[PDB]
Amino acid sequence: VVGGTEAQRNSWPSQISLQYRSGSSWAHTCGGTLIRQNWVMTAAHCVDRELTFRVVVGEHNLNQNNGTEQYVGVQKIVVHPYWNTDDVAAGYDIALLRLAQSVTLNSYVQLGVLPRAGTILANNSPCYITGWGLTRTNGQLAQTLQQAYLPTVDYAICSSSSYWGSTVKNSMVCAGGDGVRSGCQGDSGGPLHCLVNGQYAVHGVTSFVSRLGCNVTRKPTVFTRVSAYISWINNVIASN
Ligand SMILES: CC(C)c1ccc(NC(=O)[C@@H]2CCCN2C(=O)[C@H](CCCC[NH3+])NC(=O)C(F)(F)F)cc1
Ligand SMILES: [Ca+2]
Repeated sequence: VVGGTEAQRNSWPSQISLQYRSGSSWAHTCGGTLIRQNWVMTAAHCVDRELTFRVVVGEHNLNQNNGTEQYVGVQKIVVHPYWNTDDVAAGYDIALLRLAQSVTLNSYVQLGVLPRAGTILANNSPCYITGWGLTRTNGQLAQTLQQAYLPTVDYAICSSSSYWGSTVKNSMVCAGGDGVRSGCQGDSGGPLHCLVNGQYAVHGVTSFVSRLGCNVTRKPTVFTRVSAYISWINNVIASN
């Protein structure tokens, strides 16, 4: 997250860190959202490489013991049937990970609230992006979970020429674009939390930024619109 601030430990309890095994250690690659005790939602581009993955829930500082972490293996990956690695701009950047065990819920580990199917946010709706990604374009990962206020930019403005044009589809949410705050590499797969009827719900899965940089004026961070995939999510949970 570029232009963020450090989050409190208990503010975003559905946030997970998706890590892969690197030698004898584990490295953070992507965010995700816990949606059932044994299911995580993330971006399909995060699991394109056939690596050994684990999920950490109750995480706050990547590099030091918080006393709240639970570490569980990924047992099954289900990416959307229409995902194409060679075209993230086509959409369908979403995958569901079945965990090897059920995690225990407590004040650090809670399920993410999903929107109702078809829900579209009005322009400039208040949302927060959270993650441990790069704090600058071509920078380094955050040690502690970061958050930034990222108001939505509706489809009509975001698909205009001055912004993303044709690259953004209606199956996506755009948020930010002020040149200061944005998602950045390592935030992918994580939540865009938006306040709807007094409740924060996860309306976006972070998908991409400009190849020119993370915080680029009129290139908002783009998210998979979760409310476009509610039937698919439920059909995968109910059969696996
Ligand atoms: C035009 C469309 C196909 C397109 C639009 C933007 C990009 N973005 C990029 O190439 C930038 C710089 C490196 C990582 N990156 C990205 O945007 C990658 C996901 C893209 C996967 C591409 N196969 N995601 C992120 O960095 C983020 F911010 F979500 F955490 C790539 C392609
Ligand atoms: Ca830790």
